[PDB]
Amino acid sequence: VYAWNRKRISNCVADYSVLYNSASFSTFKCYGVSPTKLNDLCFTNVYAD
Amino acid sequence: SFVIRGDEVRQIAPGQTGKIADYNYKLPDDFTGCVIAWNSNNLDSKVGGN
Repeated sequence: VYAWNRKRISNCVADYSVLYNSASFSTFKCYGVSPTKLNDLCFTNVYAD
Repeated sequence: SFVIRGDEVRQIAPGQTGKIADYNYKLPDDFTGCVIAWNSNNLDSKVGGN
């Protein structure tokens, strides 16, 4: 956590429903977007840290 | 009334998300009522799984 991993994601089909069904995640909290919308909304870039 | 896994207690609310809320038991966005739950491990679990 001093030196976290990072990746720019581009040019792909992002089906979040795998992660949305995998509710074994202790939290999955979103800001400025309701998580339901992520399969209907789309983006120029995504970054994963 | 029903039983769920404790992780799904999160899902029983107006406007909530995931497989219980979407596919097993759905509350309306303008629900008028109370939600109550309690741990039932000692009642509902079994040494070979229930």
